[PDB]
Amino acid sequence: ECISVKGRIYSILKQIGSGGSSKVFQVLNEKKQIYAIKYVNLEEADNQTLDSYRNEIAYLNKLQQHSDKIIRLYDYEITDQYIYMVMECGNIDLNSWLKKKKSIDPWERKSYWKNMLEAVHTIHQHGIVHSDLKPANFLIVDGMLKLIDFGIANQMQPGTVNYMPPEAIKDMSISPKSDVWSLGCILYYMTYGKTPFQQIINQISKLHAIIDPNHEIEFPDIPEKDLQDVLKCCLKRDPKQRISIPELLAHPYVQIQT
Ligand SMILES: COCCNC(=O)/C=C/c1ccc(Nc2cc(N)c(C#N)c(N[C@]34C[C@H]5C[C@H](C[C@H](C5)C3)C4)n2)cc1OCC#N
Repeated sequence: ECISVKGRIYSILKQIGSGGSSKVFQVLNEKKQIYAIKYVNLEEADNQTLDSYRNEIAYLNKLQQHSDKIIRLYDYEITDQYIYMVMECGNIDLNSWLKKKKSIDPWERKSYWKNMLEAVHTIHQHGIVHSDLKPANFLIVDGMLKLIDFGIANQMQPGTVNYMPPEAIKDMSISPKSDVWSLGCILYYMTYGKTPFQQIINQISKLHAIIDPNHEIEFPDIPEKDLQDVLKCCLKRDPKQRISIPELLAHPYVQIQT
């Protein structure tokens, strides 16, 4: 019914998501303004997963000043029992938006890709690599994409291996380039309606398909030949050959309108 956070009451409307021991609510303040509270339950959690949330919050704070493409954290309260994070509510997560609309607008797609690049770039500058970027990681706030988390704390549902970079699958016997791949897979979805490996059902085969160069990824021709080069370059299996964020920010597809 009600939640306190640093001397401010918040009335719960609905629940949006749930995870290991966390919940994301949609709440109203006294002035009937809409927000989102991330609630975490610490009473049950390991010591190596308590400090994940500590890092998550610390970095979420650190990075407010540095970009408006990072989700806004208004205020937070943290004990040994719980965590409350007052954040933006927004309209919809990107994962739930790729499932709703079938035909994606080119102008809107570019705009989102810009946001994504900016947000990821910003975190890359402060030495963080979100080694697990999904569309679930982005929120829409009035036609503007915003990054929700840095993939330090555990992910929530309202789990796929699609966006996983080859080098990560190879790391069984991190680089900023790993996020470029994941971003590649996410822009692919926004272009060809699916991820570059969505059709493959078996997991051990799909992982092999990820690392196997002899598996060639299809790039069907598009009116935007610029978008095609981006993904092409984002999905290079060699992280040394893959395109960087700063290169992508200097790319025709981001910097030039039709
Ligand atoms: C079974 O049906 C449940 C789905 N309910 C909905 O209608 C919500 C979609 C939604 C989804 C997210 C959202 N905004 C936010 C705002 C935030 N500040 C955070 C955080 N942290 C967040 N995180 C999640 C919550 C759920 C689990 C995951 C993925 C996604 C849904 C976004 C993290 N989402 C606002 C949203 O819009 C609310 C409305 N109407």
